[PDB]
Amino acid sequence: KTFFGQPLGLSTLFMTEMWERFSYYGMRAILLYYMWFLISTGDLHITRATAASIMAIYASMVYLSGTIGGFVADRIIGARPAVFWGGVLIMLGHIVLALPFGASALFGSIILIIIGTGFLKPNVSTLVGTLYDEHDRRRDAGFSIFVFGINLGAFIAPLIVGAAQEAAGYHVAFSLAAIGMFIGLLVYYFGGKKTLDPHYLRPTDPLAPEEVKPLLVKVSLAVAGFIAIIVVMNLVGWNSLPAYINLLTIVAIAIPVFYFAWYIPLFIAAVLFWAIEEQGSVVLATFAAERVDSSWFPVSWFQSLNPLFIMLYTPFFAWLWTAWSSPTKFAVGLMFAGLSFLLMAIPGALYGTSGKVSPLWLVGSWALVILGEMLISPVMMSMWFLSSSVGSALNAQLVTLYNAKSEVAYFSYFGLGSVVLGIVLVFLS
Ligand SMILES: CCCCCCC/C=C\CCCCCC(=O)OC[C@@H](O)CO
Ligand SMILES: CCCCCCC/C=C\CCCCCC(=O)OC[C@@H](O)CO
Ligand SMILES: CCCCCCC/C=C\CCCCCC(=O)OC[C@@H](O)CO
Ligand SMILES: CCCCCCC/C=C\CCCCCC(=O)OC[C@@H](O)CO
Ligand SMILES: CCCCCCC/C=C\CCCCCC(=O)OC[C@H](O)CO
Ligand SMILES: CCCCCCC/C=C\CCCCCC(=O)OC[C@H](O)CO
Ligand SMILES: N[C@@H](Cc1ccccc1)C(=O)O
Repeated sequence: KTFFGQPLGLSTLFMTEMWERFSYYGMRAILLYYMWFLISTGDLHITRATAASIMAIYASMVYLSGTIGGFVADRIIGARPAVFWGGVLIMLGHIVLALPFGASALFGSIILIIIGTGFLKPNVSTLVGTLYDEHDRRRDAGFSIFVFGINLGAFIAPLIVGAAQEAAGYHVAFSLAAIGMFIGLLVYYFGGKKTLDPHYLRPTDPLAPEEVKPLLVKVSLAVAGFIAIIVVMNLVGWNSLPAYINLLTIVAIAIPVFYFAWYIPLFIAAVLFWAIEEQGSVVLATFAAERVDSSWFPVSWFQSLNPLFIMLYTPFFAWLWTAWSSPTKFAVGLMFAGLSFLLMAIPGALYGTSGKVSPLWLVGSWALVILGEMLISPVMMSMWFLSSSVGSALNAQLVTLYNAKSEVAYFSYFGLGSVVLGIVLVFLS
């Protein structure tokens, strides 16, 4: 009695992440459109460029938060309660958007989700490994099934939430995301008791008595330093929303710069790929709503194409690895990400940017970037959240450059630059 050949505990962790990814991507599939709506009603006083910049820096902070989440669970609270309380905060984040608020609830929702995802995301993957004794062949297979559940929830979420939004408005749609996380917590709590090791109800590497004080000093200096900057920024007048976004961008990018100051192309190639891939929920989401002949279905459903192609490619790629150079899998994967943007430059160049084009352009675009991602994933998970975070931090600046007038050039330059650097890697490798 197994779960696809794996310990039964995988089933609990499978579903738990599926429903968290459901709540997360269901929210993101309509959040940008929700901000557009708040702007159009005059409730939210920002530009569409800023709203899209917020989408990118949001994702950046979510993964940056995931970089330290493992530490807090391993040393302080425990992996199991970290997942639970992380899920609680996430559920609360979606509840906030379900309340009859407008722009006033956005910041609170963002913070709750960032902190919550930071506790849950790295620790649920940690718990997956705990199912396996140290040297097991099943381990690789078990994680792969786990990734499938992640993309499963990411697939059905834009379909369900997006349709719900179209029918019953935004607040109801955000509530379904909250319900999704609630389902995950239910399964996780009761399913976890049956299987999961009681060992991870407590931290596995608890702080030694002499470790507490220097840790306290470290976090206090950082918070004080971060507070000092914000204070200084306000005195000089750099206190607009884009000014804060810039600060977060600088912070997110400074961290790896310093980490290395204390693999470089491999990390850069990862950052650039994730930047392109993460723009599917921002730039491609904008393009879908403005340039696509899609009047017979919710435009938010385009967000399902990314996890759809992942689920479609994985059985094929499972062959390739058994059918027959780690840096080269980054070199080519980045070229495919660049080709996906080059493809998007075509309909605007051929038909102009004023009208509407086929949805098949987006399908082809995602088909290429996911093809790139298939090479990326097989090639320190805290660093995995880091390259992802910087890529999104880069997006927070680049994404603002995108509009109907600049569409063709935007896709062309970043499409070409990505391919070139993929070839630059070919020469270096
Ligand atoms: C919210 C929906 C789930 C039902 C929970 C009911 C109990 C209320 C509060 C319990 C909080 C304690 C946290 C439990 C925990 O660390 O999670 C471990 C899980 O694997 C099983 O214990
Ligand atoms: C290890 C991490 C430490 C690195 C932190 C470095 C931060 C130093 C300075 C950041 C403040 C500048 C960002 C704010 C800003 O310029 O806003 C833009 C403003 O011109 C918009 O009108
Ligand atoms: C690997 C080869 C696959 C085929 C791809 C070749 C096509 C790539 C780019 C061609 C774009 C043509 C679209 C029309 C165009 O650019 O004309 C614009 C300009 O002449 C009019 O103002
Ligand atoms: C691994 C798969 C690679 C994907 C290749 C990229 C696909 C190339 C072109 C896709 C869309 C072509 C247009 C189809 C169409 O029906 O045109 C209608 C018209 O409205 C065009 O805008
Ligand atoms: C590298 C990221 C650090 C961020 C963590 C945020 C938490 C800040 C302070 C929490 C530390 C307090 C925990 C101390 C503790 O419970 O252990 C002391 C006992 O001697 C051991 O059980
Ligand atoms: C085999 C995979 C897909 C192949 C993708 C190849 C596409 C490469 C470039 C496409 C777009 C070329 C640029 C067009 C351009 O800048 O013209 C300007 C427009 O006339 C208006 O700005
Ligand atoms: N699509 C990925 C996003 C991600 C990238 C990198 C690290 C962590 C998460 C997921 O849901 O898991």
